[PDB]
Amino acid sequence: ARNVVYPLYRLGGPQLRVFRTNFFIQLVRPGVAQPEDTVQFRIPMEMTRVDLRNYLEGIYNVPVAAVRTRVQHGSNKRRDHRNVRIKKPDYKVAYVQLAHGQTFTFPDLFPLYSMLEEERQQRQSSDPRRGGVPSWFGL
Amino acid sequence: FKTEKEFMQHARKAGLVIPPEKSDRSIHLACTAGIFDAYVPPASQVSIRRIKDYDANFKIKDFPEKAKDIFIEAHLCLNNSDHDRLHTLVTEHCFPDMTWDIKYKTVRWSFVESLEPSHVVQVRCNVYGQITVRMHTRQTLAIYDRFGRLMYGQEDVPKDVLEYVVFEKQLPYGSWRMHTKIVPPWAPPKQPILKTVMIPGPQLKPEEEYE
Amino acid sequence: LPPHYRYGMSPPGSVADKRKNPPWIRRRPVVVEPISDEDWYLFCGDTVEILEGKDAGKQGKVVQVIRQRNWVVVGGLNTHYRYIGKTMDYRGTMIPSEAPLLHRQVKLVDPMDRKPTEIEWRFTEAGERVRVSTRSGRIIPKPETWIDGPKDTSVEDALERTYVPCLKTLQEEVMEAMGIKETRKYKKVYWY
Amino acid sequence: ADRMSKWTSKRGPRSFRGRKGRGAKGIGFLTSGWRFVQIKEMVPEFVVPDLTGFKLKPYVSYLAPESEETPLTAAQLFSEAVAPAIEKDFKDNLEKYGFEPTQEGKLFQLYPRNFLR
Amino acid sequence: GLEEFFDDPKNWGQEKVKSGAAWTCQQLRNKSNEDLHKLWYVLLKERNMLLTLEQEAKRQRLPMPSPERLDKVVDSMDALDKVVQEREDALRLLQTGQERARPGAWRRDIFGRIIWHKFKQWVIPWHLNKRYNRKRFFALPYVDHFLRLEREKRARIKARKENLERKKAKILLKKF
Amino acid sequence: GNEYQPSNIKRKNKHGWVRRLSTPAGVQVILRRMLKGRKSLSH
Amino acid sequence: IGIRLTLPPPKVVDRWNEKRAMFGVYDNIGILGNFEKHPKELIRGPIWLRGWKGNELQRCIRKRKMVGSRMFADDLHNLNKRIRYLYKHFNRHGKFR
RNA sequence: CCUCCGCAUAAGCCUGCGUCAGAUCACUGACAAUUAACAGCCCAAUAUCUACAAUCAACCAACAAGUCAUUAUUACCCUCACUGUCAACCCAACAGGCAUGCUCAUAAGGAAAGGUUAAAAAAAGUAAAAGGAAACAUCACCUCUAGCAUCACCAGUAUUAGAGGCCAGCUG
RNA sequence: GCUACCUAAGAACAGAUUUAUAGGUAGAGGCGACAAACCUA
RNA sequence: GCUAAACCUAGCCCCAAACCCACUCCACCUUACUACCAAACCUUAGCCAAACCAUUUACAUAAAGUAUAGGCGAUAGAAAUUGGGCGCAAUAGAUAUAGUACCGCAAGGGAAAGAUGAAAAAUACCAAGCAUAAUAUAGCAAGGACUA
Ligand SMILES: [Mg+2]
Ligand SMILES: [Mg+2]
Ligand SMILES: [Mg+2]
Ligand SMILES: [Mg+2]
Ligand SMILES: [Mg+2]
Ligand SMILES: [Mg+2]
Ligand SMILES: [Mg+2]
Ligand SMILES: [Mg+2]
Ligand SMILES: [Mg+2]
Ligand SMILES: [Mg+2]
Ligand SMILES: [Mg+2]
Repeated sequence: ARNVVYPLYRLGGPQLRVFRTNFFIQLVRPGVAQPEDTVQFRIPMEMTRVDLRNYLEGIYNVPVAAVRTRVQHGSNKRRDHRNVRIKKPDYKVAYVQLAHGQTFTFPDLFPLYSMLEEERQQRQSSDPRRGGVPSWFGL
Repeated sequence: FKTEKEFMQHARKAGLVIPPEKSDRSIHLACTAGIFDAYVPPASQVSIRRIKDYDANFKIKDFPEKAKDIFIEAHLCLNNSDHDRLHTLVTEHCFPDMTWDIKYKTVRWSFVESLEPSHVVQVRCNVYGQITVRMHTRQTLAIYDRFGRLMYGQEDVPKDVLEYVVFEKQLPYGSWRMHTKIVPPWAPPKQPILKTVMIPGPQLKPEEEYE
Repeated sequence: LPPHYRYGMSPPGSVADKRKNPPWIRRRPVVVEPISDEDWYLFCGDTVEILEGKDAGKQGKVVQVIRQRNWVVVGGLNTHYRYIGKTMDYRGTMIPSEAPLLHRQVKLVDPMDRKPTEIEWRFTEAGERVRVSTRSGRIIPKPETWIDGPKDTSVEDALERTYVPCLKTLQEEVMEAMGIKETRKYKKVYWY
Repeated sequence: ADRMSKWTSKRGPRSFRGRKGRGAKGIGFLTSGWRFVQIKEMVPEFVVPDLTGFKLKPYVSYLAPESEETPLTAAQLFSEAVAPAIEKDFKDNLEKYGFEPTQEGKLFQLYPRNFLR
Repeated sequence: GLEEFFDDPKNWGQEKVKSGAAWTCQQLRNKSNEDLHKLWYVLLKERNMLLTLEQEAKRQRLPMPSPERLDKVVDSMDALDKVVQEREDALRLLQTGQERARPGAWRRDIFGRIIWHKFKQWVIPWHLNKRYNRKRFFALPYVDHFLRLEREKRARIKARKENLERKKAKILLKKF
Repeated sequence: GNEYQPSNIKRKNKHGWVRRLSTPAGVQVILRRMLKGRKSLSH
Repeated sequence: IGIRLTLPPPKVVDRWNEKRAMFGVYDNIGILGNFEKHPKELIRGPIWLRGWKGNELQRCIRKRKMVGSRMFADDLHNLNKRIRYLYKHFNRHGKFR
């Protein structure tokens, strides 16, 4: 869990166990070309590599084999109207290599107007032969 | 741009995510996108019942008299440019189509006596009554300019006008207002214009030719 | 939303609002009078009657209540006319848009008399508070299906009292139910 | 030369960047030769149940009624949890009923906590 | 598997998904602790689903199908976590009588102000903790002047706010 | 004008919160920044 | 051009307000209510200038000794500097002596 | 055609010529990236050991005298986490500066000329008849002070320490 | 964080050298192969 | 006719009254914002006035500027006793839209600015400066004038 005080372990003590997990996770699409067995996540900052291994093993039954993380610096270079820097938040990225010869490809997610569109078909733009004269009149 | 697809594709290429938000108020329209049944000119007592069950004091034998006064008085509101009466007299599908191109020029329409009696032709039908009327009148026009020089029509001389005017009523406080004006495909061309027109050909970039 | 944000006909976070109220404007705030929450008596859907301006006397229906400016949008009344859908070379369409109304300019309507009546909040034996008119003791009531998807609990399973109130932790109860048995005893640390 | 920016781990010389980290928790400790020993017991085990046959979906149908918020005070939890056992054993040593004076012998101590969340 | 990060493959691109209500608290106070454990993991996996769907929604430059059910799932995780904390707190009041799960003490730092100090776990006792004894939980007498200065800055801000509220009230009585 | 020749060790060791709190005069520096209202009391 | 183009909103002045219609009442509470109160006990204001008129140096001296112990810290400091300035001004500077 | 530049690490900076879009001698918004083996981040006590420079270390050759080490007993069995990783970049100037390793003209990096004319004056470069200038410190020395030990002098002891003084030739 | 001297542990090409890094000395002061120089224009 | 102009209302000031604040979770004196190992008090000085300076030099009412002190000079000076707005209204009023931007190694210094309407789900005329409209012998550029 995150934003929780962990209890201190003394040598010979019990197993540290988390029962309700605080931190979420989201698997993003890779922005570059990556191997077929690598799944890229956005871990939250406090989640270690080992927590991510047991997180996907326990909750999702994913056979995880390697995990490699990079912390991404979001830019502090964009300002308000007040000339005050906005920070896009930093985030950790997990790169997960799945075991047993399995392979993940990111799926193809995302594969009254009658009145408007039925007057956009009855537009009847002005004739050039009419020379600017309004054609409402029956004369 | 030219349509909504161009703006949404440009907003997707740019990154403008416009979330479609849920609002309890919508647009309370009082008109129709065009005509219910296109009366093509040379048994609809169903819709007369479907009008009298809402209105219940409605004589068709008096209505083309009323349709005359809805017509003529609305056209006199062009002689003064009185738009606030036109919104009582004309629908909102009909208001721009008669007042937009006439802006920044003076018109001097006038009515003189009808050749025929005006007579109702058909009647059709949250509920929109729609009554097409045949009028065979004699009218006078003079459309001037910003500069006050005549660009359409002799002012004295009356001309004989056929008018298949479609009226519409909302079916609480509304009334019969001019909705459209059918012009038949057999109709003769209108008055010619006092000026001459050049109509351009294809503007050729150097890589293409005229053929 | 910033301080002295100006409310308007648009909702407070839409695209048209962010065109109208960008985060750097500062305008003269509208002096609205204080109407308490107990004392607001126009609800979405009430048939009302307009007292001032155009469409005076006409009886419409409240569609939106913009409560921060003491506003009532009587749907179909107090209309001006705006175009919509205006492209580069099409003039759009003429549409009857509605300008709002202050709550002073609007009175409610008896459903048996159809008259502009003052409304006082009397109390009742059946309901603690409800509106009652003045020209008659008449209760004007507050005005105004579903199939479950694959990821909704039905009302049966959502309301089963499966909770036996005990003196155990969620942690201890899950340790018992999951069959986890912990032999190592916890060793006392210092807190300071 | 910045003061407004947050002092993060990306920012110092090598000796600074190695020490400061993100909010991650220590799992083991360093030993000689800079060899990290990982302790199995400090790593959290996600105790995750079996979801088979489980009838609670993430949303509630709209047909369910509205109820009133009654937060669980200790008077309520004493009443339903303890009060029938005291009414039964009074019509016919408080540790009998689910009370513990100390909890230094206890695994999940309530003050101060040793469980997580 | 990883297909639990994605919803039903029939819903892909439908731009509107019928979702039910959120869990309110009183619906969840009827559920046992084992059942709130399991519902925590149901909502947990659903929340990871919706967060992948947001980030792919920003990636493809498209709007979300229905962003409301993310608000509902955060709503339910908040209500469920609040219920579980209520039962931990009521059991803590019965078994020990404390109110904070974590110990602390009202202390008074170098800067003179009174702060709730949250205790940390340590192994060695405090008197031979070398880093704990470099912290000063006492204010020397050169601080009490700044305490008076801070006191008066807060009293100025409060007086300005109260007076300004009365001026707005006078403008309301002149206008109405 | 290249008088500022930067390093982070000299910046934190010169002007950081720990050196500011190490002396009574530096604690008064912090208290005056806290009373002027500033966003950065130190490096 | 620092002059306004539209003439301002009108100044509605109610001469028969509560305050204006009852202005001046109990100014003669001494001389025709048996001298039980003085009219200076009718004025409301700062506690150091209820029924006292002085120039600025005297208002500052009297403010310091009558309320100065519970003045704010930098207001008391500004006021001691004002008495120190106004002392050095009235006593050492001027035309007539 | 230049290349006295480059490429990496260090320090610094902190997303700052990635893609999509748009406004603007001719930055804004969205999205994506930097993946640890390199480098940081180390070490169980208590005692006790550590006379023989480096220089191809061999002779030689020295003085200014030097950069590198354990053992005894006790305790000790888990293991690969965390952080850095991008760029056309930093400090200045509105010229300059910058540690180190390699490459020593480059396999790497770049462009002195917006277009024209070919005035003066100015700057720089090349050519030019005949002539060919038309005080302190301090070795050394002297003087004075100082017989002494755990924060300088000094882990030194009067051979010490401190303070003083001293023509021919060429050339715009 | 310049600059002056110093210290620690370095480096480079021949030293009364040059230099990177971190530390020390602070204004009645410091520091000075003493220019009554320099000590963030 | 461009540039611009205008605009009231954010807020503020002075009183009165009243004695204020401060643990969602986490982190925060180590290089603050970092889960976890062997000691506090010690006369203010001076500026300035004395036309220099050197002792000296202010920090309810009434007695009373009295007694006193004092290079008996500048000056200082008791006691007994007595008993909401004839505010500001965007160069103002707060520095404040913010202790932010920016500047500084740091202590520290410290900005500027907004104005539609009931609804935006309705998109005039006036500063200097120019432009319309360059110039005509001669001269503090005007005055007397003059048909000009
Ligand atoms: Mg890494
Ligand atoms: Mg390594
Ligand atoms: Mg690199
Ligand atoms: Mg190249
Ligand atoms: Mg050129
Ligand atoms: Mg020559
Ligand atoms: Mg003097
Ligand atoms: Mg007295
Ligand atoms: Mg101001
Ligand atoms: Mg200001
Ligand atoms: Mg002008």
